[PDB]
Amino acid sequence: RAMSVGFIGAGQLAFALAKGFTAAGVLAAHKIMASSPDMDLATVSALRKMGVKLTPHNKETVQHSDVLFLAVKPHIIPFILDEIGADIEDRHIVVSCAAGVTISSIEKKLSAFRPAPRVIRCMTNTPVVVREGATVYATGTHAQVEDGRLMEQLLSSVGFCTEVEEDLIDAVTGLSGSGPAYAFTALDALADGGVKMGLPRRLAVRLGAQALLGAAKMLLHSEQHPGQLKDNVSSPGGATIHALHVLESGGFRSLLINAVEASCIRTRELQSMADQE
Repeated sequence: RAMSVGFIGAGQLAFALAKGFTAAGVLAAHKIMASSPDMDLATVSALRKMGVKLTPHNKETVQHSDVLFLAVKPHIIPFILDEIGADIEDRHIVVSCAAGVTISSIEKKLSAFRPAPRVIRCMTNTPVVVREGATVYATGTHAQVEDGRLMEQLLSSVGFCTEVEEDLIDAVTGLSGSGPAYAFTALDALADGGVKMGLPRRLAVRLGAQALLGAAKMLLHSEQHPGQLKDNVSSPGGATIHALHVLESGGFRSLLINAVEASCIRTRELQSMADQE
């Protein structure tokens, strides 16, 4: 409650969480801080207005914060854990969200400054900026169960949360992590196809969006199975099952798996590459 946070990063993710948290009525813009190594107008400059504390020094951060956020590239994360390992008290917990980067790697390199540091691996997506991001996390080794509670609660604030054994997190990042982007492609497309029927741009876009939205909810608030709800929507006649056929005839399902697999697989590499070199 007397808690105040910081992101040593910025960029999207930061602004994502930053924004969702503010709007969540949880923290308070000013009671927050992130470091601008350089300054990316969009992000950085955005925040400026939002009401968040920005410091070039991702060290002033470290202090200002009771809960720390690592929102940096997966290869940059090493060069920081050894720039602040020292400046790391025991009052705060570290939530690293860098893709694929392992607790261990963090811990075991960052502990070279503290007997038992407290860290959690996190996996989230941009839609957090509202309240529908999909978040996952795994508890470190030096992590008490009052930290996995603040985490689990701090995030449900902006979406959906759950504990997951770190290993699953590479897959997860494929689905929920990138998914927001599979979606945006989906729609931009639909909008076009919408428009390629008469519908105007603004219009097609929003209905295509609403179309999706709707589907989600139905699937979440029930089991049903995506399969069966599909059945509930296609009258033996056509118009829908017909659109399906085409999708089904261009490997639509397929090209989504390959996107998950690929997303996943890239994350595997990126980390199992930062392990040696």
